[PDB]
Amino acid sequence: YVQELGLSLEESRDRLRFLQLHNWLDNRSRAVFLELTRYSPAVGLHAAV
Amino acid sequence: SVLRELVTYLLFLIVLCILTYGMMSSNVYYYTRMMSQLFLDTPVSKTEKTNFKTLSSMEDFWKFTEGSLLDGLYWKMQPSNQTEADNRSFIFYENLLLGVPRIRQLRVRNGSCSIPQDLRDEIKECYDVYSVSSEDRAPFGPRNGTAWIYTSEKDLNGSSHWGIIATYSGAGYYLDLSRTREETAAQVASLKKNVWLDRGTRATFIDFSVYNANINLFCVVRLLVEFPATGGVIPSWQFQPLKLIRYVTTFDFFLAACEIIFCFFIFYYVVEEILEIRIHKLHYFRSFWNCLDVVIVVLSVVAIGINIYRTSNVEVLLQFLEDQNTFPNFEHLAYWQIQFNNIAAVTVFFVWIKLFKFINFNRTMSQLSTTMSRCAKDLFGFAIMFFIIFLAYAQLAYLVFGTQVDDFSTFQECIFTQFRIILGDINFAEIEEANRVLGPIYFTTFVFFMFFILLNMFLAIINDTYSEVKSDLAQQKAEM
Amino acid sequence: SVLRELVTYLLFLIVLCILTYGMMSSNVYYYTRMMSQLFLDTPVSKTEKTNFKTLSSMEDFWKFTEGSLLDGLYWKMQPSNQTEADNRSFIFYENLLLGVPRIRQLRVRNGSCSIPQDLRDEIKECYDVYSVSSEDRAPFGPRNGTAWIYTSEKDLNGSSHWGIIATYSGAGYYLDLSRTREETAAQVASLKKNVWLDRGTRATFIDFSVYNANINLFCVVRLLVEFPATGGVIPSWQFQPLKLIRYVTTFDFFLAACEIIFCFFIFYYVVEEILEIRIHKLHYFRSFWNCLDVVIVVLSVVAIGINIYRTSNVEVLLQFLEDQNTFPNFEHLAYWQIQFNNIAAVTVFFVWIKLFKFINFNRTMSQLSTTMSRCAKDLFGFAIMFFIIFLAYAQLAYLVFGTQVDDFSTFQECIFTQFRIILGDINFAEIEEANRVLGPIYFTTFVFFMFFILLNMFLAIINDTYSEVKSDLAQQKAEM
Amino acid sequence: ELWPWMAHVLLPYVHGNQSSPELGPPRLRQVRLQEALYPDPPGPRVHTC
Ligand SMILES: *[C@@H]1O[C@H](CO)[C@@H](O)[C@H](O)[C@H]1NC(C)=O
Ligand SMILES: *[C@@H]1O[C@H](CO)[C@@H](O)[C@H](O)[C@H]1NC(C)=O
Ligand SMILES: *[C@@H]1O[C@H](CO)[C@@H](O)[C@H](O)[C@H]1NC(C)=O
Ligand SMILES: *[C@@H]1O[C@H](CO)[C@@H](O)[C@H](O)[C@H]1NC(C)=O
Ligand SMILES: *[C@@H]1O[C@H](CO)[C@@H](O)[C@H](O)[C@H]1NC(C)=O
Ligand SMILES: *[C@@H]1O[C@H](CO)[C@@H](O)[C@H](O)[C@H]1NC(C)=O
Ligand SMILES: [Ca+2]
Repeated sequence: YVQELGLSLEESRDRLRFLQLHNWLDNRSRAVFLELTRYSPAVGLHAAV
Repeated sequence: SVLRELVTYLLFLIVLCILTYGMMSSNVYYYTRMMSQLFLDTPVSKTEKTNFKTLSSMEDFWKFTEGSLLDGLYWKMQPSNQTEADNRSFIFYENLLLGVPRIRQLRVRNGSCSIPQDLRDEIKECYDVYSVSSEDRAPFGPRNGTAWIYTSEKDLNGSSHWGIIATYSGAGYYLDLSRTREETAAQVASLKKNVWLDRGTRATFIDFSVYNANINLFCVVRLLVEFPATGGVIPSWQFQPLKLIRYVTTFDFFLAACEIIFCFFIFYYVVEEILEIRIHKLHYFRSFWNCLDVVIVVLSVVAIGINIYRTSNVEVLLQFLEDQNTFPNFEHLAYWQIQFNNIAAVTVFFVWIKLFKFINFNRTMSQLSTTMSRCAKDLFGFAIMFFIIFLAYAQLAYLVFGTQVDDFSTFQECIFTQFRIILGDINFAEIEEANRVLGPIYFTTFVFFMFFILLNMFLAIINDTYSEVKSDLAQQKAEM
Repeated sequence: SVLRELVTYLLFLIVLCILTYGMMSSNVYYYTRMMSQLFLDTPVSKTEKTNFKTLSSMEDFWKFTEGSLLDGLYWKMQPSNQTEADNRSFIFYENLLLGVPRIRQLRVRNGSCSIPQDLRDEIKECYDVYSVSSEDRAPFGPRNGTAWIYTSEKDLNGSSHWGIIATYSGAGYYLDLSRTREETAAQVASLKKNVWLDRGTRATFIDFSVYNANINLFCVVRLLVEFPATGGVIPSWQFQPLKLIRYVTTFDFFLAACEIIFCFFIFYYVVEEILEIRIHKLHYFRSFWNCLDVVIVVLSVVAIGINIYRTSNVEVLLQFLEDQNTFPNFEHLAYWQIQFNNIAAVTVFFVWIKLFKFINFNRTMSQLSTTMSRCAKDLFGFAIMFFIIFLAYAQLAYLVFGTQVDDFSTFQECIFTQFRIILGDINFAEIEEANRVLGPIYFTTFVFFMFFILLNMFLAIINDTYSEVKSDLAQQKAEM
Repeated sequence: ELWPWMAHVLLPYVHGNQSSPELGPPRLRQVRLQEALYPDPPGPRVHTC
């Protein structure tokens, strides 16, 4: 079950407040799997986090 | 004639031991220890728990600068006199602060790298890694004084540093602080208000020095903070206790006389070596006791040359003593002192190895030397293979675990780690949490192969030749 | 036959072992540990976490005198906590004081060192490191009593101490404290007001003693704080328990009989040695057991002489137990107790080693002893070379890492650090950062050469000797 | 405790102010397993799953 963290730091806070407002992480889940990517142009390297 | 050379070698040993006795003075480790504890261990703030050794962000650097740094630099004025104007600071009521500390930075240029055209919309700014060809040489921000204007290396009288990530030049954007805390703090606050450390800064240096008139021994302190292109902060430091006013006491005159005697000894040794080589034994190199002689002579000549070079070039102290409200540039002296210390250390190490030529007096000591000389060739032959396998393991570890373990981040670090594994000085943790497969396999195979096979092979090689030599000598003695 | 000498040696060993077990006693370690926890671990004040072990400034030392010292010296047995109807395990240190503690300081004089004339316009005071020739012997401050007037060593009954940095004499400016807390605190506050620890002070001693009133053993406490000429504070401590009350029950009267038996045994051994040295093989020192009984005899004579001296000086302690108006000088008793303990330990070790002479009966033990004795000249000869290389490496390490590691601060420290490196107890985190080059080279070359070559050679010598001895002993049998 | 961490250090990191080239917004995909997890009964603190 995927959930996007908005686009800017104005709606992401509301998205969170929704996520812990309607018990998205109830006592049934197993993992949260927070994942994102990063880019460094100075060395030209990507990084999967 | 096994006696003319023995006596003049014991005299050389005595002179060398006297030379290093005064070179490595006592109550000097405590001085550097106190300075290091004062500067690298005091927390940046009362409510903070980080110090200079564990800086983690550019915001922590600003907390350290206007903070634990000014506390250790500008100590109290111990008010018991008139205190006419801006009294000087004694760091431990004994350590005088010479001149005034200097801060400087090295940064790069905005148009340095070349981001790809595919995503040239969401990426607007980029700064390449530090290099001379990619350095900023233009005024930035409030182009008012010397902290916002580039000033070439020749104008700072500086030189390279060879830090951790790269080799930084001697130029950059610098600023000389004030002699009192209430003004240095104001200058640092003014620097911080309008941003001085942007995202394009690559390095920052802070330099000063102290005297400690009790025991005549200067001390130069340098602190470097490196900002890599990938983010983060890397701190480094050095505290060099150098001496510049040698001839004050009789013991220094004794040391000078000993140095003169050492120079005469080196001259005699080189003259006798060249006299031997000029007419006798034009090949001369198949003994292993003549390469050592030329190595010792070359190292001693280099040490004497370095000492003369760094003793004649002490005009910086004379310049500083004229105007004492200026930054004293004492970095070249510390660098040359370090080089001279290294050369002296290796020379002293090699002389004691040369000592081996004379311990052959009794029969029970002849067989050991004979065994060593007979087994050296085979030991080298097997050491070639040992080193080849060791380097293969090191390169495999570097390529596999070299990006996550922090113990294999460099080929040299891999070599040191593999030597430490033999000591049983390994934790077995970061290897296995780095990779559950090929992690323990590498460790197990390395330990098994290396220890068992190669250590036992070395033992067999030495034991067989020792037994052979002993049996040969016993048979020869019993048959004669 | 040798059976009679075997019986005599076993009787002597039994007497020595029972005497040592009797004098070792018990729960002395717990008393010493409680003393250390009480006087060293408690913070100087509730608002600070700096205990006596971590002193770092003169003001901290001043805070300790009114803080942890007094709060723990005057009836700190307060059972205000949750004691179970009696004093708990921790609280057993009622510790009645034996009179008054004494404080003393050693300082130098202004002008002990000559500052260079170039800096002479900037610096006025020069205090040298501590030395007997540079000590100050003049009154200072409110010159009214004994705290501001120099007193010679003879008038104070002092002695050298051999501190961490230097060896301090027995003179100095001293003050005898009082019995009650509220007046000792006032005296110390008066000392602090009129500054007593100036820039010229180099050492401070605090001395006292206790009895504990319930386990029957005195305790002598000495605390040293020494300020190096480079600024800072170095603390050290010495707790010595004593038990000179040796006649209470029937148990300790048996030790008198044991001492008499030991004296008779020593006299018998002395007379046997002096009779056998003369008539039979004058200068018989060729063998090992012949040169081992002399050492035992000499050490036992020294031990019994020291014990007699202690017994004679016991009477100097008892005459003032109800008198608490004079400082009890118990330093000599503690020093001689330590000397006696060391001598007893060494002589017990040598007596235990002497047993090897008797277990040579059967073929296995005799063969092992013959093998051990045959590989003695070779092992010594190779140990000479091993230690030559060891000292060369140690000197190189001392020259390179002598100022910024603290494991190679002194030559003996370098030797012990190398010995621990052989055990794989190295840090290597500070070695690499102290010198990025010539640092790792030391470690790698030392580990490789040392382990491989030298350990293999040590093993090979013993292996060859054992093989030769077994072959010889097999050939000498079944051939006659 | 995940939510305070995400609100304090994650969201200012992903958005920032002229920092942290992201190259794709983050995601929070999670697995459900649609069963109520039984709390661990007290005991020797077993290290199983
Ligand atoms: C850096 O250069 C880029 C284009 O190369 C430009 O968009 C950006 O505004 C520049 N930044 C500064 C601080 O000059
Ligand atoms: C810039 O220089 C002017 C010179 O008149 C000075 O008044 C001002 O304080 C300076 N501003 C700084 C250093 O921020
Ligand atoms: C650099 O050397 C010159 C030449 O003597 C000197 O005048 C100057 O003060 C030194 N320092 C700087 C920062 O220019
Ligand atoms: C120390 O002695 C020098 C020698 O002349 C003198 O100038 C100085 O005032 C003295 N300082 C003190 C504190 O006595
Ligand atoms: C000095 O004199 C006596 C000690 O002999 C003492 O009672 C007195 O208070 C002292 N005077 C001052 C000013 O400390
Ligand atoms: C030193 O010993 C003598 C011996 O009679 C004694 O009178 C004197 O008081 C002692 N010194 C001190 C400071 O107690
Ligand atoms: Ca005997």
